[PDB]
Amino acid sequence: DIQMTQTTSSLSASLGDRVTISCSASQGISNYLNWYQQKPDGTVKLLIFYTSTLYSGVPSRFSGSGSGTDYSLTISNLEPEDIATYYCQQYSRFPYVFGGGTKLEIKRADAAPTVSIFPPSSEQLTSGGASVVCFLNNFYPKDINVKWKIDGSERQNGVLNSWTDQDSKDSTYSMSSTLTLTKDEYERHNSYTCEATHKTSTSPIVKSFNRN
Amino acid sequence: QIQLVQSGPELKKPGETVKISCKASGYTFTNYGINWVKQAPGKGLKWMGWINTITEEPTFAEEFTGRFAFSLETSASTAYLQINNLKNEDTATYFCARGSEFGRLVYWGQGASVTVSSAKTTAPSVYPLAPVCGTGSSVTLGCLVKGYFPEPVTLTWNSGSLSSGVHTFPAVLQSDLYTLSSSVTVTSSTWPSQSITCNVAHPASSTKVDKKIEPRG
Repeated sequence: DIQMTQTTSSLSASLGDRVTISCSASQGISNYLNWYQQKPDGTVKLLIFYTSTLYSGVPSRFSGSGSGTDYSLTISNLEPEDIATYYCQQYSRFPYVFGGGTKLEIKRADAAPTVSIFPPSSEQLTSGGASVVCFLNNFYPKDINVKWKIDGSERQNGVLNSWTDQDSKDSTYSMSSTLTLTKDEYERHNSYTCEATHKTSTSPIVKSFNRN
Repeated sequence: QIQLVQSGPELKKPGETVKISCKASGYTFTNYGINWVKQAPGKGLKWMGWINTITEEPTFAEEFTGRFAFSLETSASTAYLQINNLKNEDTATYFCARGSEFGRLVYWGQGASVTVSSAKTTAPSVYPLAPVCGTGSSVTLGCLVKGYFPEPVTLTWNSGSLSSGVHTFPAVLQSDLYTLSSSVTVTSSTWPSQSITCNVAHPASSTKVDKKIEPRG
């Protein structure tokens, strides 16, 4: 069967600009390729079918081109409701194959993350739990690393990370890093720090506390 | 009026059987075939196959032969997806889409979430996150939602009256249970002046937990 590969899984561009999404096939598919859009909420709708032809209801800003093994989806001017993941689908031969998918994201100025550390809740400790939560909100670009130091020693095990999608308003990102461990493991030390390494700073941002 | 309505979410144990329906309406059911698309959480779309609504003949892809089966009941205009001997890899959202000319998938369903896990239904433990005892123009609060099953859960701040400056992070799996957290950033003059309450509702266990964030001391 044919392998459909979209060389770029992620793509950044400013609003109002022209964007293009490439879709390569392992073999020639004779312009038998369609494009789909999956909004962040999950809903999937058809945009372009048979390489160039637009579907009914699709804005005229969308267009498709390409032939042989290389095809492309092009938006004349990027709109806020166009921020989604786009999949290409061939139908020249069965079985039908979708592409890897390309997520569209908005470009903005770099922003330093606001780091906030939170010691285990008093209510959680009464149940034997002790999760140390560290918030890293509103930053750009997406790439960022977190390091957990406990009494000066780096903790790599037991770290739970979660990243949000690009913020709808200011186009920033946020991460939640939780150090999940029991009350016994928590009371074995006292110095819990949360280091944040980002593009915007040469020196990492540190947030810590003590059990004092 | 053309739409495809699937069944609700499913919770199955490894080895069990699941059946997903796909109600068709607004058009003559025997005029177009029905496709099935799989999407693992955090992954792309995978075309499973399609079934002819006249001959009742399925056409599977490479990695969907043996435990998968397409069926339909024309008298009710509904296509069925069935997966036997469920495995952990089957945990995904399954879409159904009406086939058309030019090999396009049109009028997609809302998708049916299938979760293969041995975990039982568990109510979330909601904990308030107050900052350390100490400065600054703004202050960030938090709310921890730990160990629940299954999805989804809804988290609001002050019953919705506090919407701006809120970051609710996607649920992350840990030992077959979900864990979620949320942060809210407000001015330093409004807290602890006003009350900031965390509202967490888990419909799977009929749980509605309110949790005020109290200062440490």
